[PDB]
Amino acid sequence: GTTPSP
Amino acid sequence: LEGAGPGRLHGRLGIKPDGQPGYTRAPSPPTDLSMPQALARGGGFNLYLSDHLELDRTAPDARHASCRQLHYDLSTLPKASVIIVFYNEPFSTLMRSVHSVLNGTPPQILEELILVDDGSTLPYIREDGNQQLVEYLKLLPAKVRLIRNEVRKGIVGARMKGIRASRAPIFAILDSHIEVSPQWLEPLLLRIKEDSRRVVMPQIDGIDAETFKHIAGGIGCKLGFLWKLMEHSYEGHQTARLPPEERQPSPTDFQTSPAMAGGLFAANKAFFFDVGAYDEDFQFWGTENLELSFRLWQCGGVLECAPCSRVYHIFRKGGSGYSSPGDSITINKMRTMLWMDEYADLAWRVIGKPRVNYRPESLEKRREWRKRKGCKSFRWFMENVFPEGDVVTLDDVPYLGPLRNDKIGMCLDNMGWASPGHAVGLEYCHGGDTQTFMFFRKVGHVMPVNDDEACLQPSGRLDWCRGTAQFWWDFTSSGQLMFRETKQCLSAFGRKLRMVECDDTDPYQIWSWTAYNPPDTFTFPSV
Ligand SMILES: O=c1ccn([C@@H]2O[C@H](COP(=O)(O)OP(=O)(O)O)[C@@H](O)[C@H]2O)c(=O)[nH]1
Ligand SMILES: *[C@H]1O[C@H](CO)[C@H](O)[C@H](O)[C@H]1NC(C)=O
Ligand SMILES: [Mn+2]
Ligand SMILES: [Mn+2]
Repeated sequence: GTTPSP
Repeated sequence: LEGAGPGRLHGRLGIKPDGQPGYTRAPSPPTDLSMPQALARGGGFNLYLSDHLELDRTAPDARHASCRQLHYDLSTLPKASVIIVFYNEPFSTLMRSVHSVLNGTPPQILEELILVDDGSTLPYIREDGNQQLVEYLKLLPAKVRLIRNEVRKGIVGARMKGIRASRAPIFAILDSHIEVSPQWLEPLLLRIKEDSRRVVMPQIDGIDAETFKHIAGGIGCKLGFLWKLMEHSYEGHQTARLPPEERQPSPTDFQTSPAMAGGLFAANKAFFFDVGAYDEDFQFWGTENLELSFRLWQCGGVLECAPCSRVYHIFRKGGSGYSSPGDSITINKMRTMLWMDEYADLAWRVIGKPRVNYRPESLEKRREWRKRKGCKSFRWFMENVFPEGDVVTLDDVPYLGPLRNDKIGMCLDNMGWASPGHAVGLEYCHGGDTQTFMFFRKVGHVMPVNDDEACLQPSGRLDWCRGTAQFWWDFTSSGQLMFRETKQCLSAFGRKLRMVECDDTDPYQIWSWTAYNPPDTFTFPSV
C-alpha cells in the first residue's frame, strides 16, 4: 500500500 | 447532539440514552503479544491496542504555529461532504475516524458525513450480521449517513458512489483509519472557494501501526512519481532543482504538487465530474491517484497541498487490510499509461512489459474524452508540472538494455531481485528483464529496468537510489562504467565485478549498452 516519505 | 464545545464540536458522541457509552473499550493488549502476529490479524496494524484506545482520542496539533494564527469566517465558507469509504475496516479505527471528523469539524461547514460500505464481509458491518455499526450510528448525529455497495467495487467504485450521493458543493475524501488535526477542513474550503478548479489535499501525518503514536511527518506537500507508477515524495536533489523562491516555502503558503498520495483530497463536486472524475474501469486498490493527477493537470486543473490542513493516517506495516486480485494493479497501471503519451514506453518496460486485459474498449472512450477536452500532453506535464524529475524527456534515458562485456561474453544480472541490497552478478546473456539496465543521465544512475529505486554502486551491489555522488556513474565513449568520485572503472575480470584504474585498452572494463531510442507514440499491447 501507500508508504510514508523517508 | 448535546454537550457541544471545544474538542466536541458536534456534541458528545456515541452515548446511549442511559448516559453510558455505546462502545466498550477492550482491556489493555496482552503482555505476551507477538507484533508480527497482531499486525497480520488487524490487517497491518495492532488491533488489540486500537480496540483499547478511546474513540474520542486526543491528538497533538501537528500544524506549524503560524497556521494557528489564521481566521476563517465559517458563514462565508461553503459547506462540504466528508466521504469515508471502507472495506472490512475494524470498528475501533472506523469510528475513531468518525469521532475525529465530527469532533474536529465545525458543524456550520459540514453538510454530511457519508460512510460507504464497499461490500464488507465482517459481521459488525453486514446487514445480515450483528448490526453493531448500524446500531452505534443511531447514537451519532443525523449528518452521518451509511450507504452500502452491494458488492465490493474497489476504491474508485466506492468513492464515486459517495461523491454521487454527496449533496454539498464541495466533497472531501478521507481514509477509514485517520485522525485529524485542528481546523483541517477550513483551509481546504477557502482554497476551493476562490477557484473551483483547485483540488486541494491536506498534508498527511502518521499513526504508527504498532504503537499508535502520532508521528509528525508522513507525506509532505511536493511529490512526484516513480516509473513503476507510484507516488514519490520529492527528494533533496529534486527540491534543489525548484526555483530559488520555492525551495523553502512559507509554512502557510499553498504549494502545487505534480501528484497526490491518494484518497485524502478535497474538490468542487461539479469540477470533479467535468475534469473526468475517476476512470471507473479501475479495479480494487491501485494507482487511481496518478491517473487523476495527470489528467487533472492536463485538462485544466491545479493540484496543490494545504500545509495547514493536517490529518493523521495509519500506514499499514507488516500486513494488508484486504486482498485484491493480482491483475488489478497491473490493469490500473496500463490504463494510467494512456495519459503518459510516449513516456508510456518507459513505464511499460519498468513494470515488466505486461500484457493483461486493460479493458481496451473502455480506454478508447477515454482517449476520445481526452481529445474532445483539449487536454495537454505528458511532455507538457513534465516540462511544466514536474520539471524537477530525473526524466523530463526520454532523452534523459540514453541507454536501456543489457550491459554486456564481450571479453567474457556475459551480461550483468540482477540475480532475481531488482530490490536494493544485493550483489549484481555476471551471467551468460539470455535477453530477459533480469539483465536489462537503464541509465538516467541527469543523476548518473545505473538501475535495473524493473526498479528505478535500485542503483548500482562500486561495491558491485544495488542500493536505494540517492541523487548524490555515491551513485553517479559516467558511461564513457570507450564503453567504460566510470564512478565519478573515485575515478575508477568497472571491470568483469574473473567473473567478479571489481573497480580498477581506467584504461580503454583493458577489454575487461569495456561494456556495451543498447541505446534507448524509443518511438514517438506508444502503441498499447494487443489484448
Ligand atoms: O476495495 C477496497 C479497498 C479499499 N477501500 C478503502 O479505501 C481506503 C484506502 O485504502 P488503503 O487504506 O488500504 O490504502 P493505503 O492507504 O493503504 O495505500 C480505505 O479506507 C479502505 O478501507 C475500499 O473501500 N475498498
Ligand atoms: C514510499 O516508499 C516506497 C518504497 O518503495 C516508495 O519509495 C514510494 O514512492 C514512497 N512513497 C512516497 C509518498 O514517497
Ligand atoms: Mn489508508
Ligand atoms: Mn527516492
